[PDB]
Amino acid sequence: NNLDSNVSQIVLKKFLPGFMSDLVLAKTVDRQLLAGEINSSTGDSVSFKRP
Amino acid sequence: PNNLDSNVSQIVLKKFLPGFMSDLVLAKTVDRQLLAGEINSSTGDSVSFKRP
Repeated sequence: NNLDSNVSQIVLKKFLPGFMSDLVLAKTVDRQLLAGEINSSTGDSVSFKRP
Repeated sequence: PNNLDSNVSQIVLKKFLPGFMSDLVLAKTVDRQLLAGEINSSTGDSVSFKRP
């Protein structure tokens, strides 16, 4: 009868897994042309020529 | 309050973007050796080949 004070409420130190997404578009778009071209001197924007 | 747009310059890089084009198969397939070099100064503007 009334043994509640003997036991204690415990929370385990385990995190349940969640939801994750995948990334494929960032690895396919071109990144070599616009690589470091925007500097302190260049400013806000940079431009490329057209054929 | 800061207005630093006159400390920089607008730069146009020296690179060209790709464009478009098409393939050529009709030029390669048709015959070219028969008519090559036959038309010259002494042949006017036409030359003929016989028939079987």
